[PDB]
Amino acid sequence: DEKDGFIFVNYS
Amino acid sequence: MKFVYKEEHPFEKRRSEGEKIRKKYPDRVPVIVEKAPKARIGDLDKKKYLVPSDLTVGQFYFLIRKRIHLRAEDALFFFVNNVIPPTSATMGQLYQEHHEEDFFLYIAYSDESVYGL
Repeated sequence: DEKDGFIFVNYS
Repeated sequence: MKFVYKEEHPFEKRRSEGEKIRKKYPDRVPVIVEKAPKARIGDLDKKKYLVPSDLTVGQFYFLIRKRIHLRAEDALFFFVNNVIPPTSATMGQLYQEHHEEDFFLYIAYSDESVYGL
């Protein structure tokens, strides 16, 4: 989910 | 429209980061999302988001709404450059048209249909 300091936003 | 992230991260460091992240996760788009001044609604956990290019603005409303746990009756609006992007654009299109020279797209949200009341 949260890698490289970004929330990896999924369709969900 | 002031952004905290811009205020506290130097441009050229925002630019190296944005370049890396485009190159590293290309099918997603890097987005800074911050609450509009004087928005009366919930503040967001984090502000850096890597969003699928083919997500609609519409669909992104639902995701952000759910992240701040809005009340049903609460409104949510987005602002890129003081202007609302239409629900019917993709985040990828919004990114193409509206990303800055640091390779980020910047979006402010509010409960008012005007930045920033």
